Amino acid sequence: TFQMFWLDYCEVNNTLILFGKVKCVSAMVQINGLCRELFFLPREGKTPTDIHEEIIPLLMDKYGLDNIRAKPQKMKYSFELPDIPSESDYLKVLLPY
Repeated sequence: TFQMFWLDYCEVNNTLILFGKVKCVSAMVQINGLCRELFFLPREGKTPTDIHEEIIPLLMDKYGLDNIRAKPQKMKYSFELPDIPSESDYLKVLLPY
């Protein structure tokens, strides 16, 4: 396995790059395939499957992606936004960068 000591980073063409030292000489690690984690909060009485039915195809059309990973998941929330309950099932959707 390739071992590096990352200190700093950069962003270009929507990708993340790690700079660091390799046993010691500097190096670069261009990282691809990273994904945004998206959490959809279902409406009262709806299910994460409903969101999967509705917006996953639409995300395929707008982003031109063949398949989008998304799954139901229970996630907690206790922040300043009042309209989101404390504990709910979210549809964690990974939208790749």
